Amino acid sequence: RTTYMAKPGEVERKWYVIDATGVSLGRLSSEVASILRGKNKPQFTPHIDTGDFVIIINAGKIGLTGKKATDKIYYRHSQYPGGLKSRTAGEMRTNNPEKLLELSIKGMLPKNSLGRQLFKKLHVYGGSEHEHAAQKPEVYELR
Amino acid sequence: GKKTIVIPAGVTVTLNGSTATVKGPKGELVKEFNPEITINIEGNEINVSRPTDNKNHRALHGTTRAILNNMVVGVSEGYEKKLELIGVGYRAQKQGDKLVLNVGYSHPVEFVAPKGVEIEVPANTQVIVKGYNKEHVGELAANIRAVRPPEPYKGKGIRYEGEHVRRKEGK
Amino acid sequence: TKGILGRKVGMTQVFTENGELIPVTVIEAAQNVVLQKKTVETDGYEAVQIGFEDKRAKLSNKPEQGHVAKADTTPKRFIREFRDVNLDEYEIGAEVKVDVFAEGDIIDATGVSKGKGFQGVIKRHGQSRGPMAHGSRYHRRPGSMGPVAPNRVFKNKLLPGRMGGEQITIQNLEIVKVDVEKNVLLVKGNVPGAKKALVQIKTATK
Amino acid sequence: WIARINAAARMQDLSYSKLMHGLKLAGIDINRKMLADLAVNDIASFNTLADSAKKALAK
Amino acid sequence: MKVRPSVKPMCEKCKVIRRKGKVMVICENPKHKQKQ
RNA sequence: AUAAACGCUGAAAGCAUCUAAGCGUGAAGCCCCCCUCAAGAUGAGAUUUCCCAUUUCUUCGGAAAGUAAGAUCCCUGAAAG
RNA sequence: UGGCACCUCGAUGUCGGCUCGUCGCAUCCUGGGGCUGUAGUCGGUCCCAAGGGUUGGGCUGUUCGCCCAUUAAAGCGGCACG
Ligand SMILES: [Mg+2]
Ligand SMILES: [Mg+2]
Ligand SMILES: [Mg+2]
Ligand SMILES: [Mg+2]
Ligand SMILES: [Mg+2]
Ligand SMILES: [Mg+2]
Ligand SMILES: [Mg+2]
Ligand SMILES: [Mg+2]
Ligand SMILES: [Mg+2]
Ligand SMILES: [Mg+2]
Ligand SMILES: [Mg+2]
Ligand SMILES: [Mg+2]
Ligand SMILES: [Zn+2]
Repeated sequence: RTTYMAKPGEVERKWYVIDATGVSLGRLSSEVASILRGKNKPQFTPHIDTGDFVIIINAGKIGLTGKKATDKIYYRHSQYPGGLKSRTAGEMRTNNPEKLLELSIKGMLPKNSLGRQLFKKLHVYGGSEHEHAAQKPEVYELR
Repeated sequence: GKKTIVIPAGVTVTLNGSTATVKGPKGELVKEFNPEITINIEGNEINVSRPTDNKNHRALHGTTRAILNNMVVGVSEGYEKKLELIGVGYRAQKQGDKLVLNVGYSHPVEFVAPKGVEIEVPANTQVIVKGYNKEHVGELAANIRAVRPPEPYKGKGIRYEGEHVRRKEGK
Repeated sequence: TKGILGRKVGMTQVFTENGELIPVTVIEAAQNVVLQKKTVETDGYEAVQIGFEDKRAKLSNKPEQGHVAKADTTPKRFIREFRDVNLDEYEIGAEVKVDVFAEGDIIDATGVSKGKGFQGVIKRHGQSRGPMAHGSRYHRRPGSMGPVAPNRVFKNKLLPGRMGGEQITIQNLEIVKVDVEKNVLLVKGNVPGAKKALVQIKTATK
Repeated sequence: WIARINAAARMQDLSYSKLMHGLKLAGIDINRKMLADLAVNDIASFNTLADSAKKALAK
Repeated sequence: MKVRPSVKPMCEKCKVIRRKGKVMVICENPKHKQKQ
């Protein structure tokens, strides 16, 4: 019958700047993972990309409650026999703050072909300055 | 904690958020703190406060007063740590500023004064450490004593003035 | 540090002052010219580009005629880079001579090994043979390829393939005699590669 | 339809659970298919329905 | 140091403390030092 | 930078305590240093240099057809296979 | 060492050795440390630690075992008793 379905390019996609100082790692990522998805628009369509672009600054000041700065471990395997490598969350925040936030959000997005598309929509900067001033983003206040 | 301290003559105190500093004849010191204590400023009887009074506040109450007491008294009198040498052939020179110890090793060991702490060696069998930081002065003396701690049989090695060295009787 | 490029000429031996006899390697290092300097601002890393042998203008093409024209030199055949080297020296277009080294220096030699074709396990990886008698039929074979449980064969199960041709460096290799009229430099020991092969000489890293 | 009514209702300081309670408590019997249609095409009328939902919740 | 699941004082001069979130006994006699 | 371990200052608890806030030493181990591969790292990076803006058709995406810098087919070969 | 009899009897090859290894730590050597009935040399016990290393022969089909001679040491187990 008659139910509205969006089309690629029909919905205007905006740019947002989110400041991430003091916010918990998983509380920030959960809200960002639904901005990219498009779950805040009545034009939502499950099979079409209709979200927004998100820029995250101050990625080095993210929050890690409790003993997560030492007891949280990130694992990687190279598929060679006995090639398991690990890094704590505390030093990852110190050295590579951009990788910590990308790994968290990437697990919060659908694990399909369109879920990879939304990942390329995210830019994370460990400092306080971003290179995307030509796109004229706005300041988005987290709820 | 909750006690009071007295600013001596020549000592100045300024505050900036959780950061404080003290200038005195011996030198100057700087430190950070936790904002939740809200240091109480007075004419001279400086203290702090406990806005919450729970488990993690009574512990933090005492430390703030005690260390500021250390910081203030540090620039007025200074801190001293004394050491002695026991054992035949255990005897130390002084080559200018570097401290040299002959403690029976096949090689000598060298020591250098840190930033703001001074080592003097009055007698060949005694060593004195002085500085305007209790934390720094105490640490330096520990490193010197750690070369050869007092062995329990004949008392050989560096020691403090009041170490009740446990003594055994081998064989 | 310092570095030059050269061609492997061969091997011979010399007699030292003490009377001992040692083998040496002969290096031809003519026509080295500094071509380009790479800075942090321009590139992000510090390096110097060196060109080794001139070649006929027919073999050189248009794009590399203009690359060497900045340093005012004829087109070269080998071009490489050296890192962790001081940049106060090395003016553009300056010749680089063998006398930047001296007697009894310590260098590192980098080159491309000699080529062997399709080689089996006991020559490529130095494995063992099976018995050649007592009724066996296992002579020069790889071996068991792993346990049953994984349902697959792991990685780094060493197997035949093309053997040589990789880049190999040899460290802490001493220099015996240096000659500036012949542009000849003598290194005690062996360096990888066949005759006429490029050999990159650099000061020891350790 | 539920995910589209939710997204439109949040723009008016509401949520789906607390909006659909207001409508029942006020007597409106419009189903999800029609409610989502207004939220996308004629958002002007969706707000009029949402205002009545807020009145039912308060009184 | 004795590492056993049953740390308890042996003499009258023994003391029980807690460091780094575990129970241990420190005493003047070095033979009495225990950790859980 | 750490494990076990040894300490400094220090309160809860006016004393004491290596701990709770904060600091210092401390392993053939961890990350580096060393050697090799590595931009299909679809996140496909950077630098130096070279060629330049032609002709037929278009109603529109654009289509084709001689070239420039450059490469290859073909032939003599080995330091490669 | 056993108990059960759940997949396989229109076939799941069964001991020992050879070639090739990889993993666990309840550590044989090497590294750091606490206690000692730790004077010194030589040791004993426990904590952290899996990076590397961990022999050649005589007898027996032998795994194992005994013996000769060495070594810093001649580890214990899993992978269809790989
Ligand atoms: Mg190359
Ligand atoms: Mg045969
Ligand atoms: Mg490129
Ligand atoms: Mg020939
Ligand atoms: Mg069958
Ligand atoms: Mg263990
Ligand atoms: Mg040991
Ligand atoms: Mg011991
Ligand atoms: Mg090991
Ligand atoms: Mg015989
Ligand atoms: Mg079995
Ligand atoms: Mg078997
Ligand atoms: Zn006791």
